[PDB]
Amino acid sequence: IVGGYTCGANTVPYQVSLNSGYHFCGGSLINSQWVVSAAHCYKSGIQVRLGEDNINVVEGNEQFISASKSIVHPSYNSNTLNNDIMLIKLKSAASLNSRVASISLPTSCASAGTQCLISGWGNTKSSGTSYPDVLKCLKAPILSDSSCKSAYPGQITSNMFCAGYLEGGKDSCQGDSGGPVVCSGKLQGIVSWGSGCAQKNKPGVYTKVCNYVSWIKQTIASN
Ligand SMILES: NC(=[NH2+])c1ccc2nc(C(=O)c3nc4ccc(C(N)=[NH2+])cc4[nH]3)[nH]c2c1
Ligand SMILES: [Ca+2]
Ligand SMILES: [Cl-]
Ligand SMILES: [Zn+2]
Ligand SMILES: [Zn+2]
Ligand SMILES: [Zn+2]
Repeated sequence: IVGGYTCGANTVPYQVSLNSGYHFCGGSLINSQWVVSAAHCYKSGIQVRLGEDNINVVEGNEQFISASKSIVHPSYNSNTLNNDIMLIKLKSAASLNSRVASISLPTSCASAGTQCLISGWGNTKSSGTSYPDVLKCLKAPILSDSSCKSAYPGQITSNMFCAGYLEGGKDSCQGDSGGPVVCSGKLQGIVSWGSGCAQKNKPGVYTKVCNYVSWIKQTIASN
């Protein structure tokens, strides 16, 4: 997250860190046995770490649980990143408390202008590399689909939306991938892609979760 702030320990209790020996992607807890992340974060051998703040220090509120199964969206296209969403089932149910909580799926899609909260442990430098150990946050508004499409001609589909600032300076970045974009108490997006990080007129592009609620509900009930 570039141009954001330190969230505060466990202030985003639904945020997860996907670890395969190191943190490589974020995710959101949707109920005690399932996590939603991005399909471009798919790997075999994932351990889900809940209640994290500093990912290099065990502070006492963590739960490390291995995944029993991963399900990449049937229509995920790795070249265009269309349908960039995947579900991860935990081997054991997580224990929900104040530090570990699930986030609600949306009942409708959010409007351009709505302010959201994006969080993650990804790179914090636009022109540089600095990976933080504690969770960073960023408040950003959903942009109109026209500014999103004019920034990425022929690359945005109906399953994606842009959020951020066209002036540059604030954005999610590599490492934040698969993590949450929460607007009005609902999970509306998943960190997917963008051009570099925090560049002017290159906002971040997010998976539009409201288009996948039936697929999510149907898949978790059958797995
Ligand atoms: N397991 C891997 N090998 C892997 C996982 C995630 C990755 N993610 C990128 C990436 O290259 C990448 N993820 C991004 C997310 C947001 C933005 C943004 N500017 N908003 C830019 C991004 N670039 N490479 C990745 C490789
Ligand atoms: Ca920790
Ligand atoms: Cl640790
Ligand atoms: Zn990359
Ligand atoms: Zn990524
Ligand atoms: Zn990139």
